[PDB]
Amino acid sequence: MLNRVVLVGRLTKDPEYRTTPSGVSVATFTLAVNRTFEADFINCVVFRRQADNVNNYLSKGSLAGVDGRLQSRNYENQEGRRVFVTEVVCDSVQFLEPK
Amino acid sequence: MLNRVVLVGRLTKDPEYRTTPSGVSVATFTLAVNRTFTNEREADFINCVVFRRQADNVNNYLSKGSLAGVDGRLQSRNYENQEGRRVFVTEVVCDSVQFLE
Amino acid sequence: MLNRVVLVGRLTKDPEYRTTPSGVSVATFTLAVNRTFTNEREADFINCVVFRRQADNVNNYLSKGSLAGVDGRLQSRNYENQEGRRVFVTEVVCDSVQFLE
Amino acid sequence: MLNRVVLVGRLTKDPEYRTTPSGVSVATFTLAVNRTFEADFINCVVFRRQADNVNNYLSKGSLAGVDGRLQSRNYENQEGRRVFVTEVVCDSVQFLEPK
Repeated sequence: MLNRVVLVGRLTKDPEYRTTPSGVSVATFTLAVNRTFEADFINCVVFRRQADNVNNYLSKGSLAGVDGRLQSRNYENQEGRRVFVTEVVCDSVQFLEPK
Repeated sequence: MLNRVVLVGRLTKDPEYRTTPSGVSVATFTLAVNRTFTNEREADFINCVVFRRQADNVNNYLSKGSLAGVDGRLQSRNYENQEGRRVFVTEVVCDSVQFLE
Repeated sequence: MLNRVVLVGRLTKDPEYRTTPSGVSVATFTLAVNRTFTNEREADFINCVVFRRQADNVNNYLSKGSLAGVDGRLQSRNYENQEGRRVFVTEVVCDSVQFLE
Repeated sequence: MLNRVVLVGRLTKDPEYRTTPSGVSVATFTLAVNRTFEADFINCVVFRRQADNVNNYLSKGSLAGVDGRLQSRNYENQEGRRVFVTEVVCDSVQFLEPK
């Protein structure tokens, strides 16, 4: 079934590396995406070596584009509370501000 | 900037439909969207919200298991629950919902 | 940069299906996509192309009038026709096609 | 039915104004959109006063984002040849390079 999300926004902080529960390495970052009418704060996840591009080319405040799909998941946090999240899993990340 | 979501999936339950005392219709539903990649195929469960005439239409025509398309924007919001914990919410706010069955 | 198209519509004709002598499957079809805005409602007619296993699937399951979803990219190309005129082509190259019926 | 296209690219030339066959005024421009693997050249159309934003903020080479729908149409050109086109009709245009 169809599942596509496209965003352009600015990173709220420097990107990071994490490993998924299965031991898969990813890059993560949060985009502040301005509305056309205020902003939304969207957590993005990048698999494969694109994670290295993300962690080297992007920093806090960088403009980035993402083309990906929405994925849901949940987990129990440190305090023992179940957190439910919806994240953008990136098919590609575009570095719109190279200089 | 840019913020666009397009999904096709099936509602997990009958939509929930209410009218604020101000008169704005609101409908919510969760879209189950099967993945194309083959884990064994899993699904994602996306919480959707729609307003006004689109919400009226959703209530009149969609139910549990209905196939639907949504065209919308990803929105985040924050709230404090009754236990005092800050809860972060991500939802798709639908500009339109298409009835595919 | 970014280039993403998502459509849901009905095929105007049976897909056309061929295999290059190199062995790559190719399917083409035109998607009729009804407009949401009310002119009297009109439709847009988008030429789609798909390759490899997706093309095989399109040939096996889709026909004239079938409801389908496409997830893809807009591509432009140029050609000279037999009368010597340069023809500009815009097509959707499909990353996947979903069968909605 | 669903019909959505999202692009980021650079204008190939300065934007223009045109009026449709029914006398409706629009802005037009062409985006060069790089591929992730070369570019595609996509004609965009903007209705309403957003046409004025487009013709003042964007110029040749400007980075722009568009969120819109694909529309088909055809017409007979000057030489009397029927031309078939598919254009992006913009719900919004994002001016990604303000400075």
